[PDB]
Amino acid sequence: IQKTPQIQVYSRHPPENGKPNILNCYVTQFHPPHIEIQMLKNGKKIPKVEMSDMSFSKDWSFYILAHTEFTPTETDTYACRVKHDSMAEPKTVYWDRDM
Amino acid sequence: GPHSLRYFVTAVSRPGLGEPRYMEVGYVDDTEFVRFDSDAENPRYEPRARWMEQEGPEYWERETQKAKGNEQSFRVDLRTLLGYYNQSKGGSHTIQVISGCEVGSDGRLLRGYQQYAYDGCDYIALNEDLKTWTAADMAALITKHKWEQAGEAERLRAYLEGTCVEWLRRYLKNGNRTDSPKAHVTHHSRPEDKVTLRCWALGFYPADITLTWQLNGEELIQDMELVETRPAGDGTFQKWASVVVPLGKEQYYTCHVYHQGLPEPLTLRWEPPP
Amino acid sequence: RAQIFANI
Repeated sequence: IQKTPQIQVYSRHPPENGKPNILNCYVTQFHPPHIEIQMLKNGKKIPKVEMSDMSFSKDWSFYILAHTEFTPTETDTYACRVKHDSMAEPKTVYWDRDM
Repeated sequence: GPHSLRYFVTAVSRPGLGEPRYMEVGYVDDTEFVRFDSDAENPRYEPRARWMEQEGPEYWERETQKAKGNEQSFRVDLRTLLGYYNQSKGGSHTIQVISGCEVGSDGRLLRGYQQYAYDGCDYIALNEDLKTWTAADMAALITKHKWEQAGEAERLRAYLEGTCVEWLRRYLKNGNRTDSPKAHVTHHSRPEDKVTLRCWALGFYPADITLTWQLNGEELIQDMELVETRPAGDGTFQKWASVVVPLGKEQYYTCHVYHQGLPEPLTLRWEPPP
Repeated sequence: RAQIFANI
C-alpha cells in the first residue's frame, strides 16, 4: 500500500526581489518513507538543499521539509521535484510567488 | 489541561544496501523533544528541545543503549514478518509504532496506547482496557497469541501506568509558548472582471489555526481555496485562504483569523496602497 | 522514556 506525496513550494518570508530568503519544499502524506527530493533553479538542480529530519503522522504517513537559500528576482523560476515509488515518474511543482 | 508523552518508532529494511534504519522519536504534547537515529557509526539519543539539556549523561547513556536494543529487536521483527506474510527477502518493508500515555490535568492516566503498523497498514493495537489486543489480519493474530502467552499486556500496562506517566511529569516540569499570527491580504488578477483576494497568516505557533472569508455576514465555503498549514522552517507556521471576487467589490469581503494566541480574532480587508 | 519493545 503506497501513498502519493503532496508537495508545497513556498518562501519562508514574503518574497521581495533582491532580498535574501529561504525556499521551502514541504512534502507530506507519503509511504514508503524512501523519497528523493531535489530543488531546481531555471531547470537546473540546486546543489545545496537542506533536509529536515523525517517524521510521520498518526495516519502512518511521512513528512519532511527541504529548503535552500535563494534571492528571488522577477524572472528566475524555481521548482521542487520528488521521486517516490508511489508515482511512475518524478513530480515537479513550481514555486508560485503569490502562493 | 491534558498532556501526553508519545514515541513514534520506525524500522525500515533495505536489503542489499545495509542494516535496517531505526528511528525512535519522542514527543511531549506533540512537540518533538528527543530523537535516536541508527544511521551512524556510534549512534546516540539527542535532545530536540533545548530544555532537555537539563538531563545528565547517565540519562542519555541509558536511553541510547535501550534504543540500540529496541533497534535490534525490530531487525529481528522485520525478518519475522517476511515469514508471516510469505514475502521475499529482497524488498524494503517498514514497521512503525506509536506508543504513549495521555494524562489529565490531575495527573491521572486518561489513555495508554500502542499501535503497530506494517507497510503503512494497521497491524496490532493495545485495547483501551490495557489488557487485550486487536489484531488487524491473520499475521497479527500470531503476534497477539504470542503476547497473550507471554504476559506482555501486564508488562506494557506497568510501563503505561508507571514509567510513562512518571517521566511525562518530569519532562513537563523541566519544559514549562504561543506566537500570534500576523495577517495581511494580498490582491491578484483573474480572467479579468474577477480578482483573487488571499488572506495570509504568518509567524504563528502552534500550528492550529482557522481562516475564513465572509460576505454579507456569512462564511464563504464554496470555492474558497485554502492551503494545508505549513512550516516556515524557523519554528513558526503559515496558512492562507483565498476567494475570487468581482472586480470593484473587494471591500465587501472580510478575512477572519482565529488562533489561541490572539486576545480576539483578527478581522481584515484588502487595503489598497494610498 | 521509551518502553522496551517485545518481538512480534
